[PDB]
Amino acid sequence: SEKPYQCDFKDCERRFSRSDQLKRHQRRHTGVKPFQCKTCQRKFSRSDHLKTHTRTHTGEKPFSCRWPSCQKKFARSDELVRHHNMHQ
DNA sequence: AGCGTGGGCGT
DNA sequence: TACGCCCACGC
Ligand SMILES: [Zn+2]
Ligand SMILES: [Zn+2]
Ligand SMILES: [Zn+2]
Repeated sequence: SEKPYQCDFKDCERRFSRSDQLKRHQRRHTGVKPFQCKTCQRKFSRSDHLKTHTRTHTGEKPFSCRWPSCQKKFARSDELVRHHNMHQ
């Protein structure tokens, strides 16, 4: 695995396989937040994170617990992972 | 718990 | 370039 896209910001040595991945990373250095919620006007570094953020406004929870008799559901897959882990 | 926000990665 | 995921830490 070769990673030709290197970060040159001070004290950073991160490198990446893709240019969009590098550019995404560099936003953590610059504080740039190109993506704005049209509901609450909060701004975000990443479009995918804006997308899941917007679910906060609708209560959309596409990830349902599969445990018998459990009615819990979640906005994000990782919430469901943590929840299923908890059921054990 | 709910979700911000890095990491990774596919298409 | 765009769109979209899963992983998983931390508050
Ligand atoms: Zn960097
Ligand atoms: Zn919002
Ligand atoms: Zn459950």
